[PDB]
Amino acid sequence: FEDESAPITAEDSWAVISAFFREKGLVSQQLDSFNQFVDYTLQDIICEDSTLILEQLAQHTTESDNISRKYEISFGKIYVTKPMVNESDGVTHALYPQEARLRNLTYSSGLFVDVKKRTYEAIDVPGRELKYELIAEESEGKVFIGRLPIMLRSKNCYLSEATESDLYKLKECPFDMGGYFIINGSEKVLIAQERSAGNIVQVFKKAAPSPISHVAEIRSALEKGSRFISTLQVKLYGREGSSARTIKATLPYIKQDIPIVIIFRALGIIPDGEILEHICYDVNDWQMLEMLKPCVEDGFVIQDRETALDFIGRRGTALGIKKEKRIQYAKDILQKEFLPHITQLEGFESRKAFFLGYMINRLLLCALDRKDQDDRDHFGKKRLDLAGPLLAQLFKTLFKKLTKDIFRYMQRTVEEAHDFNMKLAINAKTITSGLKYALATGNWGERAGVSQVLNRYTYSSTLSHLRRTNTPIGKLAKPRQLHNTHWGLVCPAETPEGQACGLVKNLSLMSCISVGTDPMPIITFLSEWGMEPLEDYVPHQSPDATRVFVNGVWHGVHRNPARLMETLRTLRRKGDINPEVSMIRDIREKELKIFTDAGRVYRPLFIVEDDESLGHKELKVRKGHIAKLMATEYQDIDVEEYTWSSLLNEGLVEYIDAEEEESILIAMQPEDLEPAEDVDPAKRIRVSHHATTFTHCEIHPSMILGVAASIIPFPDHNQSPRNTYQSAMGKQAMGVFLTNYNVRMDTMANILYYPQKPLGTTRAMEYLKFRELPAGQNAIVAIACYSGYNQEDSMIMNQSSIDRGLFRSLFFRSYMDQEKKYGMSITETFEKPQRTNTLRMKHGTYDKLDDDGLIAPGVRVSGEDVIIGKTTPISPDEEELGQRTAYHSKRDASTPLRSTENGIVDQVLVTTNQDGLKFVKVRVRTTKIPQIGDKFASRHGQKGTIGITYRREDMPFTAEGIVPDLIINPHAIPSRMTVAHLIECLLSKVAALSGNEGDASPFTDITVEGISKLLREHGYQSRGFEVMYNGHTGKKLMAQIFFGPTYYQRLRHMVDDKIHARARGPMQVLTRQPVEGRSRDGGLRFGEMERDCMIAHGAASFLKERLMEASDAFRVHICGICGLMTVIAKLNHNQFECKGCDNKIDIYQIHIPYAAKLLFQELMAMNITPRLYTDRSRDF
Amino acid sequence: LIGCRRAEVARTFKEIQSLIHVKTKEFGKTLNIMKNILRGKSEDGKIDTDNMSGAQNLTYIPRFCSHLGLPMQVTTSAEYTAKKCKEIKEIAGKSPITIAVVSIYLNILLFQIPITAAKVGQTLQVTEGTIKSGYKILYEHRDKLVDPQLIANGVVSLDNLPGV
Amino acid sequence: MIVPVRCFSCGKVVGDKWESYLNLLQEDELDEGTALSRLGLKRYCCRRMILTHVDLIEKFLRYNPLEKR
Amino acid sequence: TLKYICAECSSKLSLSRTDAVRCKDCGHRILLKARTKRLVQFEAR
Amino acid sequence: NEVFSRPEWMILTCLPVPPPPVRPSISFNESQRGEDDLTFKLADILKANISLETLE
Amino acid sequence: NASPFIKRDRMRRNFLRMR
Ligand SMILES: [Zn+2]
Ligand SMILES: [Zn+2]
Ligand SMILES: [Zn+2]
Repeated sequence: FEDESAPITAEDSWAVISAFFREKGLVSQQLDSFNQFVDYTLQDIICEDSTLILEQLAQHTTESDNISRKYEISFGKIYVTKPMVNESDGVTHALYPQEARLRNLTYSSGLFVDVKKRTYEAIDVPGRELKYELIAEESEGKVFIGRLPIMLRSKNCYLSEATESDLYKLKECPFDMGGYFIINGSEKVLIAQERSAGNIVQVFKKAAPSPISHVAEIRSALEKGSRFISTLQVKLYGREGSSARTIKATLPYIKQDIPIVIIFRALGIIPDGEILEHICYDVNDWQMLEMLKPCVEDGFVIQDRETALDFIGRRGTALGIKKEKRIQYAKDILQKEFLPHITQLEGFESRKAFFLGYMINRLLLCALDRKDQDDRDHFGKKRLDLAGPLLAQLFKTLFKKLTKDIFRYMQRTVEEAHDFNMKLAINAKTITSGLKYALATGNWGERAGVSQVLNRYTYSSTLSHLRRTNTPIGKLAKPRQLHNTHWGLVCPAETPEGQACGLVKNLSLMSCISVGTDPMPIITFLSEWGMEPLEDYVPHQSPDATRVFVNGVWHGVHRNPARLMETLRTLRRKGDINPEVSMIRDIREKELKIFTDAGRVYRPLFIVEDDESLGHKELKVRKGHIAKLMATEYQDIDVEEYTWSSLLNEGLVEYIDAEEEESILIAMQPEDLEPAEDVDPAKRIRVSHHATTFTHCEIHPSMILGVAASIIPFPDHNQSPRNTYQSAMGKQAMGVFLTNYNVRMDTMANILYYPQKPLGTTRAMEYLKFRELPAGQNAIVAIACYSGYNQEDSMIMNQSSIDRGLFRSLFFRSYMDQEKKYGMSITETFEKPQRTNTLRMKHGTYDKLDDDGLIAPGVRVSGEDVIIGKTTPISPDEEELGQRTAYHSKRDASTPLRSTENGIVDQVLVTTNQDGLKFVKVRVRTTKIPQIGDKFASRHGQKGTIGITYRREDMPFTAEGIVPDLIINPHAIPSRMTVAHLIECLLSKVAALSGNEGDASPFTDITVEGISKLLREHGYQSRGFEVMYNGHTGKKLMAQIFFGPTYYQRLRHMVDDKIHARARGPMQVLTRQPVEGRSRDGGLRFGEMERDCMIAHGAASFLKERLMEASDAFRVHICGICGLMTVIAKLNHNQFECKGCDNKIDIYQIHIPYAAKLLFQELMAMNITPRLYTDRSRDF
Repeated sequence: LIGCRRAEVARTFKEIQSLIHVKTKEFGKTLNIMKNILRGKSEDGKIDTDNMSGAQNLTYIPRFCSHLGLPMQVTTSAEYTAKKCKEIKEIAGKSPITIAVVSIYLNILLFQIPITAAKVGQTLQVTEGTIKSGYKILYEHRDKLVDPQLIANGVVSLDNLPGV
Repeated sequence: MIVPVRCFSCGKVVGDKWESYLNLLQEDELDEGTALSRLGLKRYCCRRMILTHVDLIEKFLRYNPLEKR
Repeated sequence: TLKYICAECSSKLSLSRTDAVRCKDCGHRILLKARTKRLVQFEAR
Repeated sequence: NEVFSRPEWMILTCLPVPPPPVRPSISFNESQRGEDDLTFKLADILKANISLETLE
Repeated sequence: NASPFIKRDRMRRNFLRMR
């Protein structure tokens, strides 16, 4: 601006937000995780079990056969191709997403690995170790190992290098964001899975009815090398009213809880004083030592390393160890399976002992009421698994299976004397199917709901679905609640209203998920700067040292934590340590935790430093920076590039996660909180908090909301539940989900005729493209009690406005059909069947089909019309209802249009599937015009259906002649307290009168009084009231009507897709009761609650008729001797018989529901005899 | 082999032999027996069409061209050349694989793609000498082995084909 | 997708003013409020018709035609 | 025979029940059935 | 009960086979045939029964 | 007491002009 060092304002923060979204986008987490997995994780997985060795020993049978062979298969580098598809005839070509969607193909690339096949041989002289030598056979080629589905708009996809024009050529929408997969032609989004972080000690309290009072648990996890989890639990047995409370730890593969002292001695610390020194780090904390004395007393009889190890070993579940391999067995368990996340190599007992003491110390601190039990809902202890890690574990499992198959083939080839064919040893189908099956379904194996069909109802729906997270609900916590740690990380308003309330979360706009990096460089850096190793740490000679943790591993201690943290922070800010790395300094606890693992959710914040030039703390970002941010923003529409990364590398913004958020002070705004320190009565009361130690500042408070809540105008003037309702409902509004809807064949699609952009908009909406792809219209809304047809959440719509096109939409439905081949003999074809050669032809009309069995686009269709004609051949010697003559050789397998739907055929495409069979897609157009059953909503939870429609001359009018497009009841306002609805109408009224876009972002300086002054400047009543006239008589209404524009949305629920009645119709095969489903002419359920109500009414005969004549009614014949339905009745011959009873004259007929007959027969199958009798044997 | 042929995506004997280790003699005798069995149960208990015939060379060309990475235009020209190649008695008796490979090679040099016969025969596992030997026979009838439209437009001229 | 022919509320013809509206915005450097009044749109029902319209047909025209003559 | 249109090169083809579903010009495997040439009536409401 | 329930009858020696109405055979395309889960288990009982008969 | 309008159409022109 003027000075490149002047402080910025709250308006300049939106330039920073704009830069953030220019660099990242809205689906950054999906693309970033996949790119990391494909780039780095795939190579790592194959470099874990790359070597497979098959040793053929001497097999001493004769001295002419004394050589021992060793065959080795090793995997080298892995290569990935571009997406491709192989046809039935064996031709492979590049596949683009548009063709994959239309042809039901999977968008995937191929994986290749370099394989080295070595063979050594050695002379097996008896009773000697061998010297294997390479026998001059080292073959070294690329081997196909399967196909990897490719996420769209990723590094390996064809659309990452495409410009806007290129996307248009490829029939792709520029507004499309990617982040999903195409499996069998279906768009699938991977929902992030929420889990609890590993390698963190957590201390919990147990209820009264349990011998254990406290338990410190750590789910040890190693991110690289084996992926298996082993849990260690340290339990404090006994209650507070006991005379002896000891501590016992659970080790893997030991079957029993060992006293902690025994474990310490097994690690090499025999002196009791040293053990206590490892647990308690203060020599005068006698209260903690007093609680430790019982432990050292329990394990007194063991006083050396070997006896302790044998004590551990005999508890182990191996029973192959005899008595002498049993000490080593315990030693190996303590080395490779005890606390694996520190290390698994020989010679690190000191680290294990110190960490075990650390866990015990935390357990005792909580047991002594010095610490509170760890909060399970703390969002900083949670991890979100994205597509990257999810595909990583799936691939790890599948590659293990592939390698196992490879060796089994090697062994089988060596024994059964066959030739080795590398084409059969490696089955590429293993990788291809496992990834396809897991992505087609949600079943992550060989967890559910991990993959869902991406919503494409509207643009906002797609964006929200691509940023959802899930939490699988025995647990002791309240995970459904909105925790404090959720601030600025997940939207506080967007959650389902059903059983998923609080379990399905949505990321905030500026939220991000880390991909994780290598912790080794940081550990090496710490070692060079004075992080004294943990092998020489004497707690009693340094009772001020800070413990240094890296990914939950206690690596050492530091004498000057302050300088180390300063050096670490400066390195991260200038760009030597990855910004995703989280650094926390718990000054009181004397701990320094560094986190580098993947799955931590973080968000950016401004950095606040002293800058003594002004004498008070201020943001590092100045107006000079903001000037160049916007200069680069507008030069695109050439100064040096200056992006979000430049802010990050210059130390002006900082990524912060929930755990690091515990040690910082944040200012809501730089306007008032940063400056050292009449008022407008209309402005809200803002609390200063008068703190002079701020370390960071919010970019803007509005970014705490998600995609769905960022469309709400003035969400801070609404009751919170209304914001939640709108977040859910905004995903059901018709709009323009994509600009290429005329080249896509979706199952269903709704397109608004004339989408408008809201008069009252939000600044966050600038990045959601709601102005380019809006979902709704600006209707002139009056809040009045006009005719009583808007009572109880209904509305009156203007028929004249409907006639002109208000809220009118297109509806598209696609029908799919294939030419199946039932083996080698029976095959189908698309045909126009004739009534003389085809059986079971539908009662509809085939007049619109062509010779290929398809209706040409542009033809109008209606109910029962056949749009895809198909026939299949039949087997002879099967006659149904007569009507089956030698002329008939085909049967109808046609596809009719939906019974209730009609329209015009819009598009017909014919192509071939992966297997080369012909299949077609037919799309039908129809226009939906608002009627008296359609649902409409505003952006404030106010939804309703049209009660009635009126023409313009019947509606209430103003002196200017303006009539409402929509009338809602005043009674909808008070109880719901949706004040934002009324503020939006006032703002939109001013916006239309002045020709501007109203600013409705939540936390701003805009007040109702300011809008009122603007409205009065335009010659209108300041509060939005107008004098209206009755349309029937023309007289003034005694009251004045709140009247102005409001953004309404047409929802997905239309009555014409719900109305359905049934007199009689098809029945189910099993129970012979009305079928389920409106689409199948089904009936309605007269359930148990309805039965109870009719019992309360005393309508016995009506209850019987509903259950008998309106549903299954069946007549059976029962025997008078045995009450079984075993009577063979020849009703034509008037003969009855119950063989077994040898009677023909004691038969009765009863009327029971067919389900009752089914029930009794099922009981008969279970050897139960329900005998129905027509007379009583006992008195009441 | 029968299953592939019934599906109109027939393969060759060598291609199937790449996976299932069976030498030619047993393969042929078994195939003849099974075809008789299927025919026997087709009459007493359809089975075959124009596809069942062994040669059916036109089906091999699209995959063979794909292995070489040629554009679709060359593949269509190769199909036309192979289709018309059966009118010459000096080549008609050759194996369908060679008939398809030589036709593909003729078009490879017609459009001037830089792929030598040393790799065409190495990719399709066909002796290079056989490829060049057959190419000589498919040089005295070039006017009948090139699509009239392609030469008419100007995409390909017959002087780009070397003559011995 | 394309400009509505009539105002929804009162039915005044507004589909013959889109190009005039755009030309006023571009070449005359007028604010949208002044342009709306210069076009004769006085009632705010008509102003929001032209002020909130999104021209999607321009996006649809970027795709090559399905069937060329 | 009936007339179809390629989905990428917009070439008008004529296929029979025996012909393979593919563009003879560019080789695409998706074809669009041509619009019917009989007039269709629409109400202007 | 002497007449309706004896402890000897809690052991199954002869199995009643429910009629098809209890275990109907559906069709998805009517060129494919499916059987009820009860039919699958009843077939298992028969195969296990005949296996035991032949063995002993 | 504030400007309740998102001014985008010509504020880009103002900044582009200022430079
Ligand atoms: Zn009886
Ligand atoms: Zn109007
Ligand atoms: Zn084409």
